[PDB]
Amino acid sequence: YATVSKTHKTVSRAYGGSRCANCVKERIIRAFLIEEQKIVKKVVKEQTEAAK
Amino acid sequence: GRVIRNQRKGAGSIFTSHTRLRQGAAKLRTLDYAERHGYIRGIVKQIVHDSGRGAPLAKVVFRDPYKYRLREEIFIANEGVHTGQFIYAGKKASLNVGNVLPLGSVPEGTIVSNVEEKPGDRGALARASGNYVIIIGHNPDENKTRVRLPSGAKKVISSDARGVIGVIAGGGRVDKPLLKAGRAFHKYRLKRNSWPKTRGVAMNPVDHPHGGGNHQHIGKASTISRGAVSGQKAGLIAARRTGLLRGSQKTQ
Amino acid sequence: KALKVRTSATFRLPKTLKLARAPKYASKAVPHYNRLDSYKVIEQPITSETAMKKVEDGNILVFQVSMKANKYQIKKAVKELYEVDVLKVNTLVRPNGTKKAYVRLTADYDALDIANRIGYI
Amino acid sequence: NPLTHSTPKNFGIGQAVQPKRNLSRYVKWPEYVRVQRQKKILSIRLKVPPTIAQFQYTLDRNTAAETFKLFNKYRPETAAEKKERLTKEAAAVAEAKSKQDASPKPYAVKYGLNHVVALIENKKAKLVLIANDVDPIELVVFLPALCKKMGVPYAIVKGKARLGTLVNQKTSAVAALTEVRAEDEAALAKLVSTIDANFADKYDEVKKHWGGGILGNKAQAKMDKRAKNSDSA
RNA sequence: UUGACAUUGUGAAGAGACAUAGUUUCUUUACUUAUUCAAUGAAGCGGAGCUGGAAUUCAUUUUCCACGUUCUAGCAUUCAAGGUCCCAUUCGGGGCUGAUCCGGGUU
RNA sequence: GCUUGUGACGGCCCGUGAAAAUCCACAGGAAGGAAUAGUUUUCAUGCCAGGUCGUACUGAUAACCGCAGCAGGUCUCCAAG
RNA sequence: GAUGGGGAAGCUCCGUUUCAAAGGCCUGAUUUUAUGCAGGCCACCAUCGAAAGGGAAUCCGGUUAAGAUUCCGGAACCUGG
Ligand SMILES: [Mg+2]
Ligand SMILES: [Mg+2]
Ligand SMILES: [Mg+2]
Ligand SMILES: [Mg+2]
Ligand SMILES: [Mg+2]
Ligand SMILES: [Mg+2]
Ligand SMILES: [Mg+2]
Ligand SMILES: [Mg+2]
Ligand SMILES: [Mg+2]
Ligand SMILES: [Mg+2]
Ligand SMILES: [Mg+2]
Ligand SMILES: [Mg+2]
Ligand SMILES: [Mg+2]
Ligand SMILES: [Mg+2]
Ligand SMILES: [Mg+2]
Ligand SMILES: [Mg+2]
Ligand SMILES: [Mg+2]
Ligand SMILES: [Mg+2]
Ligand SMILES: [Mg+2]
Ligand SMILES: [Mg+2]
Ligand SMILES: [Mg+2]
Ligand SMILES: [Mg+2]
Ligand SMILES: [Mg+2]
Ligand SMILES: [Mg+2]
Repeated sequence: YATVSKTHKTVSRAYGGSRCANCVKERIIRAFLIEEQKIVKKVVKEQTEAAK
Repeated sequence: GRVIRNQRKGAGSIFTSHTRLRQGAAKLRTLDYAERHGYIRGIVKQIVHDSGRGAPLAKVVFRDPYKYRLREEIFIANEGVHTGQFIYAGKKASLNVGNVLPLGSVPEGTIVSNVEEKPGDRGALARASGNYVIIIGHNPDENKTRVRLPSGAKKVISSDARGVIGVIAGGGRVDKPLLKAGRAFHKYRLKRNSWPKTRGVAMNPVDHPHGGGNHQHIGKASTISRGAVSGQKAGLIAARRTGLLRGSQKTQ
Repeated sequence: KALKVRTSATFRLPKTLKLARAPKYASKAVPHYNRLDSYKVIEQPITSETAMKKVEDGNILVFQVSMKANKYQIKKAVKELYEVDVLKVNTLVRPNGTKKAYVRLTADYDALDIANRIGYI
Repeated sequence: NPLTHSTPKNFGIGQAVQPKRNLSRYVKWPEYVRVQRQKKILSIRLKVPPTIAQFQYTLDRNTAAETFKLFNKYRPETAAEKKERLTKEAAAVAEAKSKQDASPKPYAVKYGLNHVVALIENKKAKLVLIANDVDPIELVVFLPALCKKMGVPYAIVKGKARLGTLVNQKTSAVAALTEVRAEDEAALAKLVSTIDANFADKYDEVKKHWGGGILGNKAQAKMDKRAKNSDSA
């Protein structure tokens, strides 16, 4: 693997020669939704901490 | 006289533990700021077979409090914990099959496994497949907690001492007959050099106390006193009774 | 005044001043003269009826070389002692504690000449 | 404000790697450190006797400074001065012919343990200074006791090396005096007076009190908030 | 194995004699500094304060609690972005703050 | 078809059947780089260099061990009709 | 199986990260000069131990009385610079 050219060890997408695409699919969606739901839980307990 | 088999297991030359394949030492997380003030999360990334242990282990990976990295733990998987699951460890942590909690922190009657004797000793009691300790109630001031170890004994230990919710997996393994010599053979092949065993009374006086005589018999009480000397303690050591257990045992 | 601040739990060795060595008598008065000069490197020419068959039909010199010497030392001293140039060197140890050498000369030179220049045949 | 943002950091368990702090209190010191530290500790925990612990009662910066002042006016000869005395008395006295006394009488601080102690015994010392360091403490502990019995004023100064400098050594343990040029003779008694205040007179009263017995703060604080609750309901 | 003596110190309740003053001796139970057991690339201990808040106020607090993370098999590092102050305005770079004080007993 | 190699699978276990060097990628974005001229030596092509020791042959009804040119013993690969 | 240690009258025994202040790289700092301090990493704690385990890279033809994946011819490949 050190006697061969860089594009024998990657596919062009992020996390190339590391994870299996369908696996990258997941960490995208999970990341977004969570960082989104991490925000849904901002207001909700901003509201409990100002109206209980 | 020779030196009897059960003396030679001491300098353990062929008598040690067959240790090559074992996944590592099963131990609780070291007890730090997280667990003793709050809680912390890990993911069980794998539960796997240990060679020479009846119960599955669970590999449970965490973050590091004080450096950017990961830290990886070997737990004994309490029955039900699963890959991907989240695991919590600490004082203010929850009551679910798999988290680790100070003994004070669980309502009396809970069920915990791999539980410390002294806090922070990182695991100690109820670790075999199927075993657990039940809690029978706490002592508010001087923070103790009385429990019932699998042997039925009732020991009192710290409430800061940690346990983990549930019974241990792989239970009931021993309800199944080993059936032939071979399965026994392999069983102990991965454990240590104890099998097979040769009835003392099959050998010669050199070899044993039970050894010798024109008939295969023991010749004297096979109940040997506590304060016996190495070379003597063979047979039923220090027994306070003997004979077929009639009636209901069970702890009181 | 006030104290120090250690950001690390660990206490390492005070990386202090390691000083030079400056004598007062000499190591050894008079140093040793070069132990393996060219003349001690290659010792004798090997003159088998099959050693010449190498020189004749192969452009290959043969030498009994001092065991204490490698290829780098043979090639340089074959060069220096015979004013020639070497293609490659093969060495073996003979079953009597002597180190043979199958020296080979570049496409230019002719061993045979170079052989009975030094005077053997 | 411009293209810049503010998004602090949640250092609160289970998130965000802890920032580097001053772990100064939690460092695994070298064993040689532990030893000198815990020896200090060990020394304070016990109930140290009155023939010792009657040390720990040093002088004070004020009264001491005045004694370091007055005693510097009586340093011993340096190498220079003595060799200089030599030739100013070599050719001088060996030719000019004096009774070896074309040379002045010197007025200087006496020192060196065995020196000072013969002095106290001959009632000739007039003010003795005692170190508070001396790790072989048995070398000097009998000096306060002695001075009192020989009716001689004394005081335990802070520093064994500080005494040293005013005598041209590294360390001197004890300095003392028998001579004093009459220019100073008066300021001396104004020193000896305050000296006899904090030491020579307090000595008998001092011999009754056992030092130490002090708790570590984690302990004192524990007990301070327990002998507080069992009494005030 | 079981006793005594040494290692062996410091408190209090109760007893033991000169025969109902405390120098001394033990039954019970406290102290940490000797000794012993454990843990960790000695990481957050102990004391005080902020904040809230359960608390009921018997002049104001007479107190006890807490005092950043829980639908998801993601991400979490460059003394940190922010704020603010300096170096004589370079690119670079330093304090303080962000991260409450006090004691240096790692727990 | 024989031998061997390899695959996708299936049975088996209170047995679930090594470790280390080493090599690759990845996340990360400290940095460093363009218009009159930079960036590239994981693309191609070109240059020098690779030391030391073993290397014969026997491996057995005679090259090993059995007092020996001993009907004994002594790990293994290839294997036609 | 050395080391810091701890045992042992002692030959030695114990322990291998263990009650130890254990150690070294990427480069910046020189433009008195060769290598100190400046950063920041790393706390990795010896070493020996497989010619059947792990493992960078070679092939065909020709040649000797006896060597050859080793020489010769020809065609490759790996590592370091
Ligand atoms: Mg590709
Ligand atoms: Mg073992
Ligand atoms: Mg056996
Ligand atoms: Mg049997
Ligand atoms: Mg028999
Ligand atoms: Mg017998
Ligand atoms: Mg018997
Ligand atoms: Mg018998
Ligand atoms: Mg029988
Ligand atoms: Mg060779
Ligand atoms: Mg076959
Ligand atoms: Mg499998
Ligand atoms: Mg290239
Ligand atoms: Mg080299
Ligand atoms: Mg051969
Ligand atoms: Mg033969
Ligand atoms: Mg034979
Ligand atoms: Mg050894
Ligand atoms: Mg090796
Ligand atoms: Mg191999
Ligand atoms: Mg051939
Ligand atoms: Mg030949
Ligand atoms: Mg052959
Ligand atoms: Mg190259």
